[PDB]
Amino acid sequence: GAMVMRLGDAAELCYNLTSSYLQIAAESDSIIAQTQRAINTTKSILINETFPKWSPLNGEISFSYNGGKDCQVLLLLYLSCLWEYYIVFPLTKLPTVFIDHDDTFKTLENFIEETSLRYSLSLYESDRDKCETMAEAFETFLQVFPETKAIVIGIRHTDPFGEHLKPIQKTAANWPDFYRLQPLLHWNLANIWSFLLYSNEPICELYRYGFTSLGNVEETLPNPHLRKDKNSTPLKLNFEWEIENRYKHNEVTKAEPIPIADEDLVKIENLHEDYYPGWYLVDDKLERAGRIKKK
Ligand SMILES: OC[C@H]1O[C@@H](O)[C@H](O)[C@@H](O)[C@@H]1O
Ligand SMILES: [Cl-]
Repeated sequence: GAMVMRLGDAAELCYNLTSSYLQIAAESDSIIAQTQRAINTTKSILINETFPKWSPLNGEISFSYNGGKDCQVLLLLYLSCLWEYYIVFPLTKLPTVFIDHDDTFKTLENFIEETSLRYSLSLYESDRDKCETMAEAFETFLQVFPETKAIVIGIRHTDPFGEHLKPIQKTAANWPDFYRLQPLLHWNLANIWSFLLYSNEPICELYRYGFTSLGNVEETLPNPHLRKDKNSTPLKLNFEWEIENRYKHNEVTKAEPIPIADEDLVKIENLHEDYYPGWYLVDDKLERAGRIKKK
């Protein structure tokens, strides 16, 4: 039982849940309203600024997907926009690129594979056993796919190296030559959680265990700001409505969380502490707080 959707069905599903999110009744000072505004900006970037210039069909656009929450939100919106642009289906699998590393969480590896099957992506993975820079990995990716003109990148202004980015932007001089398409820059952490929880799509289950940012296995811990302690003020949930009223699937689109990898549960159990899930954090400045101390 691996949930598989043909690409067209996946795109239609994402259009429907995104449209449904946009129809949520919310007050003007709410996280949900702000997320609706962020969705509309993302849609404009893709439908108005991107697709008229580069084809998402003929190989001109590839999607950089690393299984994390930002990439996942962006993929859902990208699929929604493919449906909206072309219908509102000419493609069997969507070209996707993952830069793999030897210190990636096993649960994240599993999730990338699961989601590649779920959304009928055509996954290319760089070689995790090659010692090389990201630019080098993409240079090899361009040699395999020389038709690529632009790459969709799930990154936010609050992320490291996010400050001086724009929605459409050529790569650095030491990269292969393509346009970076960066339609998620204006999203905040709270918007990410709101949309992702409402979508009722499977997400990387590490977030459920207190992780807020998935760095590498050696550095990354559950966020200490989410550690449960009788002597700390309990944390309040900002996404109760989204969870309780999350998008209802049909028979063609049913979903289930996949449990974390055994090796990751062992690492979590060894901490002898419990954490609120990642969506109890909404402060962007503390997103990467869960880290091993280094000099
Ligand atoms: O304007 C950005 C891009 O738009 C595309 O439709 C053109 O074919 C490219 O030559 C150009 O770089
Ligand atoms: Cl993350």
